[PDB]
Amino acid sequence: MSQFSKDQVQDMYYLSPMQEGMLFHAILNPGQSFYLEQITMKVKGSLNIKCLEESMNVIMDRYDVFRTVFIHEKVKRPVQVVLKKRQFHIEEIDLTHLTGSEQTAKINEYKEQDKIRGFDLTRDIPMRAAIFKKAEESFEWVWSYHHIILDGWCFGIVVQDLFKVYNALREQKPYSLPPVKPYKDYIKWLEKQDKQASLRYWREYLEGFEGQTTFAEQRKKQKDGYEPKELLFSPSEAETKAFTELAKSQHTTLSTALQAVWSVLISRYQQSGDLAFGTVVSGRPAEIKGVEHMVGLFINVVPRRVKLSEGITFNGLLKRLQEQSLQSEPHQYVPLYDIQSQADQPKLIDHIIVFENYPLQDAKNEESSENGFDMVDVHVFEKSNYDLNLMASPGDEMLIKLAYNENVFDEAFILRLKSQLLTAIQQLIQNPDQPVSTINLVDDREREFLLTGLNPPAQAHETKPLTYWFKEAVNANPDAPALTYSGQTLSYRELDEEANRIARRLQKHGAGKGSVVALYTKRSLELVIGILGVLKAGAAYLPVDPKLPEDRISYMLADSAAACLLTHQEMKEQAAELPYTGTTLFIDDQTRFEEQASDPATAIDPNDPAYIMYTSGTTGKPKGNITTHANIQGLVKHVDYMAFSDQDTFLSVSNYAFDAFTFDFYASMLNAARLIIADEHTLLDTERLTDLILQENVNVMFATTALFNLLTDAGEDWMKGLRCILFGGERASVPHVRKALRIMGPGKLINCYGPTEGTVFATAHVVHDLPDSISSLPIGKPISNASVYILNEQSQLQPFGAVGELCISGMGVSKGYVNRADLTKEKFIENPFKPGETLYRTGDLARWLPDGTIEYAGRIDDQVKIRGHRIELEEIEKQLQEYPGVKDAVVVADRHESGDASINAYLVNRTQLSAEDVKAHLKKQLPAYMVPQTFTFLDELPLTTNGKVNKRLLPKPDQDQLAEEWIGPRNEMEETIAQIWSEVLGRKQIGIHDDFFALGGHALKAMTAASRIKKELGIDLPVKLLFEAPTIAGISAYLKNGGSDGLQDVTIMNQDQEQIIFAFPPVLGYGLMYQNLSSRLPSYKLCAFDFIEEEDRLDRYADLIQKLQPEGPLTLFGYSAGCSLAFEAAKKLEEQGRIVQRIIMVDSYKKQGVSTVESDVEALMNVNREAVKHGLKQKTHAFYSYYVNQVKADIDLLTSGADFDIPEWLASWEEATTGVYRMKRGFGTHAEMLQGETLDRNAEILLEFLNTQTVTVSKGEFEAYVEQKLISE
Ligand SMILES: CC(C)C[C@H](N)C(=O)O
Repeated sequence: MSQFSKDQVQDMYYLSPMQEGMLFHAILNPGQSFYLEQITMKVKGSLNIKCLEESMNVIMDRYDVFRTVFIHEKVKRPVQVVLKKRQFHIEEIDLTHLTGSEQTAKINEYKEQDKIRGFDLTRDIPMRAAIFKKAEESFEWVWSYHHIILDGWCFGIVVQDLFKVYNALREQKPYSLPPVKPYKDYIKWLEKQDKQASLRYWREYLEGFEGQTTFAEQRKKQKDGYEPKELLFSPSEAETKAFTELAKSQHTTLSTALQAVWSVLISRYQQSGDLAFGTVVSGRPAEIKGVEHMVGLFINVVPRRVKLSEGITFNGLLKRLQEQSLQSEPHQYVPLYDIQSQADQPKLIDHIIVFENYPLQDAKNEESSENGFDMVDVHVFEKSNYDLNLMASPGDEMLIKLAYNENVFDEAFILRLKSQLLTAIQQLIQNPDQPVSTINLVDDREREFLLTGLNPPAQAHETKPLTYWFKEAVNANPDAPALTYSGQTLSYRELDEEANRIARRLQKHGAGKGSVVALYTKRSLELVIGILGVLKAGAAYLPVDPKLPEDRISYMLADSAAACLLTHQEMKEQAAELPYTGTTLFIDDQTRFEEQASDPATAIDPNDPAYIMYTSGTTGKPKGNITTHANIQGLVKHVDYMAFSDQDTFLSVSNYAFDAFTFDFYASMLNAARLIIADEHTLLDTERLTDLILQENVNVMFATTALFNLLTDAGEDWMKGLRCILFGGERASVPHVRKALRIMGPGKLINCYGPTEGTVFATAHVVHDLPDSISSLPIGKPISNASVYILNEQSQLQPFGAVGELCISGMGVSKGYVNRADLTKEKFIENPFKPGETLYRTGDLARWLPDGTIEYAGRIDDQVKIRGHRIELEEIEKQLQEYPGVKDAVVVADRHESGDASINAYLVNRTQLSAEDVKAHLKKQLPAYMVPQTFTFLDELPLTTNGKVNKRLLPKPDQDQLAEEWIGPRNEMEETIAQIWSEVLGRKQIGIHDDFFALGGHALKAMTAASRIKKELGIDLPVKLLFEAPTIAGISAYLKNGGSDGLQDVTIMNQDQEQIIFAFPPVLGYGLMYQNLSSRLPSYKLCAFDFIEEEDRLDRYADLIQKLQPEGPLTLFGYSAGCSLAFEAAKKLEEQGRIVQRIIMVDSYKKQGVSTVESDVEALMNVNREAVKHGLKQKTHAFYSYYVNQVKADIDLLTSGADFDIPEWLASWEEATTGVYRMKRGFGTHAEMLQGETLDRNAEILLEFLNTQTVTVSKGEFEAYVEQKLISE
């Protein structure tokens, strides 16, 4: 039964590793046309097919690979066997009698048979060709070959030779082709190499790589499936020349150039200079002297890792890349999945870059003069393997293609990427010696959009001291209440006078301009009078928090140069033992009334200091920021983030040492509102706060985020009378904001973000929507006098949507840090996009959302990438702080001699919680990659001087904590699937977290194991995808989250309505079909199931609908075989106790008995001709089979429009129900009922049933329903 004899054998040899993998893929996963290439060539002209066949047979002799077949069945290592002679035939077909469309349809038909047919590498010639005659000089030509013996590059050499021969033979002319070095020579080379050394090289290359999701923030996560989509573009002719000429003067490939510019582009999307992507390489090693003319498999996809060192330029980068290209050459035979199997990274590479050496498309279509025919078109079949592919081929102006999965990426994004690539190509090559980090990558349209389009408008209005704005508010209505504390209220008049008095006494004692005045007040009326007096005297105030330690005050005193100190009397221990030999004056003091209650005429410059408050940033001692009159005008005047008025009553709950208070005081007092100052003991006390709010009729308030959440958890009454609630300081807690929103309504909650150095907040998000699918609350849009720029480290504008350092400019930017020119120069810079202005570098990370609001991404100094996931280390810290009974906790990240980082948690507690207590909590609270790897317990954390944060050197964690609990199969599933692993790897005692390749696994077994689940004791799953899923847990994850029937698998349509219907599948077995029916079901939400092939499929639906709808009247559906399924379903419902309102059968009847299996599954698929097509036979085979071999629910049948004679083994449902068996006649025969215009007539009727409409309700039943739906809230 062997198809060949020993005589036929000319030679034999072993397979390249790549080949070897392709072969096994084939054996185990045939039909999936992974390695089938198919090139269609549109040929216009005269074609001697006979001569072309003969010419193909010459090529057949010329190249061993075409006479090669493979042996694998019973043999330790597979073998390639070259045969002496194989005769090639071109299937010739005439379609001249058909229409254009008909010809096209037939050819598309041949192609699809061809794609599923594949090759049998045991026997077939691994290439075939069909030629279709469309008209007299019009042909379409379909070549097909298996990748196991050729790559695209080779293919062209073959076609070139085919045509020299072709042209020679048809003119009866001699010819000569050069000697061809056999593919066997590459195998010999390959056999001289050390596979483990090559593996080592890659492992070292990728050592310490922290992984990458390219364009992570732009990716859509919605349902799977590839939606192929394409964007063709090219630079200018000039741009292409300078590009091309630069690659040469630097002596590198066009390919390497392209990858250099790409690296810089993704550099700006990944927040990183350690970068990776796939590249296709020639696989043709220098050391085989004529390697460049051999024909067979060489090309390979391999990873490129690029490290953009500080200051690296383009030419530096080119050098870098060309250099490692060489180093890699001897190792390109290693299959990518072996490169990954030892790597650390699942998502190692994400996307790939191709510069097709010389495309089959562009190269082949040249001079019909010699060939006698024109190849008008060429078209290769491309298998969408990555979600984004950059591909380029040379030309006068270079042809670039971004080929992508639009289920993942928006065309809008691929469009921006295009223009950023084009800008990249220009700027990089124009400026090939500048640090790459310095190059600009945004076009003018985008640059304008980002700077101008995303920021507020330019405003005229400008500038006037606070004293002036205050005079405005006072003159408005002197009798209006201005200030209140503990009952005692003051009018704008009274407050003004008490402040003029204080402004004069100050001015007398030599405060004036250029000095700082130290406030030392507990919250009181005086506090506020102090502030005004200081401003009115032309000075700057320094709030001193009475609760601070003596020595932190003494620092602030000296540093600020505070010439004077202004106090209280309940603070009469301003003596205490501070000390302070400066002048100190009380506004307790009754001697104040001696001076005038008119103000002085204190000429003030807006840009002069208004105040100083210190913050902790400069790890060590705290730093004073200088805030300005004009600064403060920016926050409160000419701003359209809502408007405050004479009619508002503010409550200040913010300590006057923090610039939240500057909002409290200035937003009220400069809009003529009432300011209520909460007493010290009310600040963090939600009951007092709620009462003060209630008794004072407060309508506006700023709370820290912690207080806001605190209040929100305590009660609702406090918020019910508020018209506006600002909060900020930490990341908004969405659950809490969602709670506030529902009580308060939209336009009320405002989330505010800002460093001190930007004066309180630079952006604000007024909450209106709160989408159920909401990760983090935006920090919104800049306030009217501020600007925001998302920049890289070198002040380059990031792509719209990329993460970068949030920088601020506009009126709010402070005059910098007291006595510290070094720090000011570091954080504060000249605004590159606006002469005259200053830019503050916040240290925070952010991106613009598509809506122009801003999403906060954490601190630069608090980031860690794990498994391609940017992790914010403060988000895990806060989860530890909240865990009942915790006290302190910090999290460091470190890597060893590699770059391969991990996260250690540290906790002080006592002896309350054991080590794993904390781990159990985070397990489900936080995602897996954010869970710390150790949990060292301390009495306390080290500090270093003024250190809320700690002396980083905590102890290197104890390694017992690396040893964790072995967890063997949890269920009967994993046991049997751990059985095959055990069998395959030949190793006992495997836990569900053990690595397959770490256990001795490799290429074949990874497949061979995924095969044993694929039938032979199993149930089928992706083969080359245990490299994907190396842990049994990860594969239980793949097949429970994305396996069969669950949250994703059984189709849903019409989501944001309500009224559920529960469909059942037709004979073919898939709910995807009623998708086309869902449209004509406008109000009803659909559950389109699949067919479950198991005998106890009964209980699976019993579990499914119980989840999807727990109680009430149930409505089932069934078309075709889905009927007797849906009946054998409601019986169980009401057997297990669940009321079914009604069922709607559609042209299918009762099983009153029983009556070939595959041929009629094929014959009925022949009246119905991978994701939807792969498992289509073996499921339809079983459901069609299941078919051939009472309930309380009302049944409604919609019958065919065609007449019908009933079998004895079929019958009406009349008997099969106790209730109303109503029924109607539809339009269309059994097939066409649920497709086309016939479906749309059958729809209206399906209402009539579901409609019913009359459905007479009782008054008690109606009222109750109403009050029921209401209480829901
Ligand atoms: C976010 C900013 C408004 C800062 C403010 N001082 C706060 O407590 O949140």
